[PDB]
Amino acid sequence: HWGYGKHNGPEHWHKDFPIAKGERQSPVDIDTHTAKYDPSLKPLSVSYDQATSLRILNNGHSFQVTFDDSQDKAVLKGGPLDGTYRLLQFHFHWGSLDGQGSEHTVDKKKYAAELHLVHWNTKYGDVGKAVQQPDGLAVLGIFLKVGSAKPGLQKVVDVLDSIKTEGKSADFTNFDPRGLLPESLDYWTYPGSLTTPPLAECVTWIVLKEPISVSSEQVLKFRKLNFNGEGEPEELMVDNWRPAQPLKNRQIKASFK
Ligand SMILES: Cc1ccccc1-c1ccc(S(N)(=O)=O)cc1
Ligand SMILES: [Zn+2]
Repeated sequence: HWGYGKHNGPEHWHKDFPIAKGERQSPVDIDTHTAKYDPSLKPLSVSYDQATSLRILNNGHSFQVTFDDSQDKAVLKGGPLDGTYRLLQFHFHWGSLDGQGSEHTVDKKKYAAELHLVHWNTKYGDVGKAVQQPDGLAVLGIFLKVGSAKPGLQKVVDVLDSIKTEGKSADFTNFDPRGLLPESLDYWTYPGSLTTPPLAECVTWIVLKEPISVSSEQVLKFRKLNFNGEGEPEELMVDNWRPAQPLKNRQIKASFK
């Protein structure tokens, strides 16, 4: 059904998911001169020391690394958030060439890729319930530019050949997501949505100002993945990003001056 091609891509999604044309859709362009510095915003608290990664999976739209979210082991707190959000999974969006791939943009600039660390609010008990609430999820977004390699990404890229096609998964234990984070936790924040179906308007977005650098060899491995299942015509998993959506009645706030 839905995907990123001409006949099933972002321009078509509203037919099955009418909230695609809603009031708080993501991603958006971050206009840095219009974002308001908010001195009342707290530093982000990222507590990933006890993270337990479980599996890595090709779901036909990205690859994701899933974590044990049955306890408060890897949590996001502080920043614009009230309460505690458990890390469920991370995944990426990327392009066919380095000049596109990110979902959020910064002054209309596109990065080569964007990492999403997906967390849900423990007050709702499970992610399915959280997706039905306006403060249900917090997604930490991190831009990728191409240059030097990111050592903490290498364990991920080295197993991608084992999950080439839709439906494949593998053990992916003892992965430390702290190795994917930039130095600074300075961020922009705004109320938005999931960027893939169901496009639910349940996300507090926290987008880091500082990109991480990854090497061309690392991104090339992303681009060898397939949208298709094994045995179906090969279609490279590239350009799996939704473009910027209308900001409408929203304010983007900055944690930094
Ligand atoms: C939370 C969720 C539940 C069921 C199906 C898809 C999702 C999901 C999670 C994260 C994103 S994003 N790309 O906004 O980080 C999109 C959908
Ligand atoms: Zn995403």
